[PDB]
Amino acid sequence: QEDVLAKELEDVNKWGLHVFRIAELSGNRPLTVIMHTIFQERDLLKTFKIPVDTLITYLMTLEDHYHADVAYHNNIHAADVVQSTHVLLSTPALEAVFTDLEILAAIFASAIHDVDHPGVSNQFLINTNSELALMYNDSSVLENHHLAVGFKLLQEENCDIFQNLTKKQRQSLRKMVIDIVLATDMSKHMNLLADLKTMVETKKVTSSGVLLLDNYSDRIQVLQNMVHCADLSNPTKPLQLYRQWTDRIMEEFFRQGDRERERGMEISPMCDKHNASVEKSQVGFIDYIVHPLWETWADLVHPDAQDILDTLEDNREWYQSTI
Amino acid sequence: QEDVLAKELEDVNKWGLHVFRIAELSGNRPLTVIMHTIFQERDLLKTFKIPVDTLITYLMTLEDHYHADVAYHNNIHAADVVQSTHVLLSTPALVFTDLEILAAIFASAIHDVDHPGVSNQFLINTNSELALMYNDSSVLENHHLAVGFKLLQEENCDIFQNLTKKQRQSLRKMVIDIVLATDMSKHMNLLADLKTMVETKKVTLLDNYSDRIQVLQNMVHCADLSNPTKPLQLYRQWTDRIMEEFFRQGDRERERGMEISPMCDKHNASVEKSQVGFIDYIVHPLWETWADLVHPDAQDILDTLEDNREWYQSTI
Ligand SMILES: CC(C)=CCc1c(O)ccc(-c2coc3cc(O)cc(O)c3c2=O)c1O
Ligand SMILES: CC(C)=CCc1c(O)ccc(-c2coc3cc(O)cc(O)c3c2=O)c1O
Ligand SMILES: [Mg+2]
Ligand SMILES: [Mg+2]
Ligand SMILES: [Zn+2]
Ligand SMILES: [Zn+2]
Repeated sequence: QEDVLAKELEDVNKWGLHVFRIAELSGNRPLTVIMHTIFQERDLLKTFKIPVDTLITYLMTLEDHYHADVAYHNNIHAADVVQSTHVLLSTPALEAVFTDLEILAAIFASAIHDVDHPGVSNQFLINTNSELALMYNDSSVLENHHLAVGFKLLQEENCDIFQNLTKKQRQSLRKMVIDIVLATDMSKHMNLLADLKTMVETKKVTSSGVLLLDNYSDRIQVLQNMVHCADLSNPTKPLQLYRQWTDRIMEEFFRQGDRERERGMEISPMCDKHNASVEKSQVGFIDYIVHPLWETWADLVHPDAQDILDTLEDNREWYQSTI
Repeated sequence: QEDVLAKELEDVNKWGLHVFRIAELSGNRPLTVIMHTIFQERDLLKTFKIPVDTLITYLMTLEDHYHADVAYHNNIHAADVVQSTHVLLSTPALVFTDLEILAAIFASAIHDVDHPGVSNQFLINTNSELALMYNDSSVLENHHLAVGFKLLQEENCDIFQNLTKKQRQSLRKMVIDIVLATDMSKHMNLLADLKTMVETKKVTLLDNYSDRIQVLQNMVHCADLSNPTKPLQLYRQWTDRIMEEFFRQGDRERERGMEISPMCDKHNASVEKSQVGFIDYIVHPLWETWADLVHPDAQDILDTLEDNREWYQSTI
């Protein structure tokens, strides 16, 4: 079983990794084994003098703080977003663009970006007067919480994977991670996409053909959109993965809708199991959210993402054909 | 003693209220007695159907969560910002609904609650629990909001129990928008927007919520930075208090080997030069813009600010 797991982890650089199989083969430790594999692939333990036992202890603790009883926003989603960000970071149009610290920030942000997610939306937490929404003044409630947990767990015994970074490196990494995870708030999607469109329309490339990013605002904006694309990448994956992600998010959404209905609240979009069209919802999700984002990402890195975009468009056509 | 306190509160509508005397005469309850007076002066208990006992219970609880061992950011500052906002809201030239007035006054009352007497940058650079919770972003102001709202859930403390569901949602949003705007790192952006509004000012007039909340943000920020515009005897007491708080923070930064924050190094301080710099660079640019917005209602306030700057300069 460990032999089979190792073989599957050889696909870590590939879009369409069998992430559900890795979750089973690893004993429900996909985030740990995929993060460890990616850290070895990018030589990050050596570069940042991360002790391997510290990395594993932190990863196992972080993975524990994802909820195993939440169908979608769990450790498998986290591992998937990590691995997708890892592939997006390797795209030819970004070669040598980001520093090792920025690469570390983007992967770490992906790993923590949904930790301790309760399986209900920001708006649900706000409208139910939740302790989380009270703590965070109704503002990026979940995302502030994911950050606070992800950073707090570094203080647990033998968990500070950043123990050998300089103070300035720790300070910079912390700021970048915060900027990245806060941008995964779905209420920010339209503004993030608008700014990404502006960057594509005005983009510049070096003599070597890679994206020219010469200030923090532009660099962090690319990393924000990269992780947001990774978070919204399920419809760009091979259909058998996409359908499993859709089954999971619909379970989570329907359970939220059941709580909304019981409370006499308006039921959130896609959360009403008695008035649901999952197929129509997917076509609309792709048409209005996912394809506008991924088409713009594909333009930024053209032609690197053409196959991802082709898969997204095929999946849209497939779902449309079931209507 | 309880008879002198009543006469002091008769000037609740005046710039330069004797808030330190009121703090003393009320047994260190200036926030509770001044908020009550202002709510009674504005028949807010009747307009929003607030039980008097519920108001007093909340107010005492809120006042209790200001720290008595913090020389500046305590319940006297809270009472003073409340009362200053109350006066600025009565500016003839101002147009806000009664829910907007309520949000501005409530926001003023809670805007520094549970302040530990150190700055956001201090909390960030020391890896505090507060900065860990709030991801280094408006750390104090997010905390003040969360405490102020949480206290409404204590027994007999929900002063908004008789607002409609929509009113509570609207009030909550405005209070958050206002208190977050009191973060001093946002001063330049806030002032830039106040200037833009002044250049486009229409009067008989703020038609969109964006403009109105910006005025309320700048109004409470003005009230928060109103000490140098008060009568000199008041301003000097506020200066003595914040210098004590700053110097205690700078002692902690020195001991930790951190860079000492501006005005916090007691061994290289010039309180007087700091006051002229504070007025020239922060307070007077802000108040000159506010006075342009409300022309000419703020003339006496700006006059006092300019007199106080002249006096501090003469002490150098
Ligand atoms: C308001 C609105 C229309 C949507 C905003 C919104 C959220 O706030 C949160 C999560 C999603 C989402 C995420 O991952 C999916 C994966 C699938 O495989 C299928 C899916 O449908 C989805 C989703 O919907 C979402 O779309
Ligand atoms: C420079 C800047 C943009 C912000 C720095 C900054 C803070 O962060 C926080 C509080 C103050 C401040 C407040 O109330 C005062 C009252 C006085 O009577 C005398 C005073 O000196 C001050 C102050 O200094 C401040 O200036
Ligand atoms: Mg999320
Ligand atoms: Mg404050
Ligand atoms: Zn996510
Ligand atoms: Zn204040």
